Amino acid sequence: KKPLSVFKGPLLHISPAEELYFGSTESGEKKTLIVLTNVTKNIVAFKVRTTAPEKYRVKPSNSSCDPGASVDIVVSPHGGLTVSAQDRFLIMAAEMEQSSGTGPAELTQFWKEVPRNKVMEHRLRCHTVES
Amino acid sequence: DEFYDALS
Ligand SMILES: [Cl-]
Repeated sequence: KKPLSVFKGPLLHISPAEELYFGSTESGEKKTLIVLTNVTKNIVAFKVRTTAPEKYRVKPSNSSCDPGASVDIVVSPHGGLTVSAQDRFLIMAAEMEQSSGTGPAELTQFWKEVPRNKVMEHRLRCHTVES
Repeated sequence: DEFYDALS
């Protein structure tokens, strides 16, 4: 078969690997997907960042992924706004402790404490909309 | 050019 477009790192496998392509939904909106897969034995906390925070809905954008599990990130531009080839997305990932919390205040404290050399990052680029 | 926190 065809190999899946997936970036592989030591914490997460990310699909697609580099280029984000947006499609049209039956509910009348543009939408792309970012699938994260935790390939470690511990919880991986992740955050999603973008160069155009005013343009895109990103859900989830500040959460965590259980070991062995996958998380789908739904990205959709707001109505009337167009996708730009300069729009980029940043995936920040860091491995959490064995008995670490995943609630809002625990995630805030984790990212305030984690040393920056243990934070893995991967960038994605948006492609212009085709229809 | 820099990155900003995404919004749900
Ligand atoms: Cl179409």
